[PDB]
Amino acid sequence: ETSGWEDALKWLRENTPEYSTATSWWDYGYWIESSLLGQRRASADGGHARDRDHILALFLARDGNISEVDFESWELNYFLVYLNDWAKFNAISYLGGAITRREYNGDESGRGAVTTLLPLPRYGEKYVNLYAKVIVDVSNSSVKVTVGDRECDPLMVTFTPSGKTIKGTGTCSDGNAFPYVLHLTPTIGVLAYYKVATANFIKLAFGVPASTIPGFSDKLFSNFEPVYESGNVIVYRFTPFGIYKIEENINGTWKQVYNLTPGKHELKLYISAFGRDIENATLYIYAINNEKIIEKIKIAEISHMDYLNEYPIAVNVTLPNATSYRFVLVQKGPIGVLLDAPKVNGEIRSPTNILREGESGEIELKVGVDKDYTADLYLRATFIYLVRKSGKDNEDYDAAFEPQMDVFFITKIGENIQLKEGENTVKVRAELPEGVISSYKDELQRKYGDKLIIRGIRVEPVFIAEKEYLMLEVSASA
Ligand SMILES: [Ca+2]
Ligand SMILES: [Cl-]
Repeated sequence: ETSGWEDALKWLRENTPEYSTATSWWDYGYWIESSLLGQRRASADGGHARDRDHILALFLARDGNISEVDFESWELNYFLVYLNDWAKFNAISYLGGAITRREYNGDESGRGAVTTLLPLPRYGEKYVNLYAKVIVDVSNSSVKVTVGDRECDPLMVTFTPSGKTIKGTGTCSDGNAFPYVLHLTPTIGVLAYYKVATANFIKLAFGVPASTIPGFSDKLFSNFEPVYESGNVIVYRFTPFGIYKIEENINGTWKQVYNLTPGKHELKLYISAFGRDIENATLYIYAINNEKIIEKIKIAEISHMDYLNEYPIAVNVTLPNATSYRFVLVQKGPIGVLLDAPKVNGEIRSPTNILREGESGEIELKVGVDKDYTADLYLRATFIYLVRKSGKDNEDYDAAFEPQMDVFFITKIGENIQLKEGENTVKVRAELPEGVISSYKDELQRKYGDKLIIRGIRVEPVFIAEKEYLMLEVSASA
């Protein structure tokens, strides 16, 4: 009765490191594996809690700059998008701050609600969502959309692979406004309210490069790589740093290549920085033979790169033989996966509020890692809160609540810790400055007044080491 969930999960356990981390909207991943099939491997296996629900939605429901959520700060490795989640997209869009309370579920007089997303499987020259009484007739190359009795005209219709784009009028024969966009693809079509027409979930789930920002869509598919799919579940491998385009100099002309051949090359690299800046990193190409690294070639050094304003990197490299090449970036990032409830002064605590403001104590942690790391250890705070961007107040149905995620390190309490592959134990003395939390919570209140709504304050322990990020792997060619 599974929608591919067991095939996908059961695939992850057999194809990813023992201490990987995955997420799914509303934790279907964890719930399927734990509650339905019985399982545990760490105090956590993915993201949880109502504050991540907000940030997960912010990513799924939005597009462009404001959707570049910092998944790396969660040491995220895999993302499982579930097609069926289209049915909940109204809530997802609401938590993600895309739509207002009214468009979410109507006002006091039951009017206004909208249908953010609606999938239209094919039928043959016709696309139709039986359950919603919607029919899309293209045959003749004009596109006729029937919604119930009415006849409605999109604000726009798109074809993919095609890329064609008819410009509708966004109105119904009812005379009413139909602010919807229709994306059509060989196997399915999707009708989407305008506020979520370019939604990343559409990009991941239904294969529609939907982006109101040039380049974004290419970059995003370099940060989220599909590695497996079953039914309505596609498992993507995240990476806050990837390469969406490799240009090679062929006769003083830059052309796009899709694999490299042994030998010297004059290249141009296009990196996508998803969620966080590139900070003092080193890039390498790893010649790979029989899935065996046979050489590590440093190719460049980026001191910094804006995550909302990348740029191409120039690089000349001589490459050995091997079957494939791996562009890797290495820089400071989070590592480790608590395997038990952290203890403080002997007692058990929450791995998300390890210490209270002002309180000090002896912290103990069982830490698992898939590689040998030398890391520092900090107490990092993470504020997740909403900021009402419309409406007279929080109850006004005009209200839409834009979710934010602020993360700052408070104090280093670890130092050159030699974490070795497998399980580890780390006892350390720590103290959380007096005021650090209330201080920030006051600065937020000062910036946003009543438009604010704290959803979750976290104070957790994080091991930061130099870690390798796989940006892209190409193949050796003739
Ligand atoms: Ca970016
Ligand atoms: Cl972080």
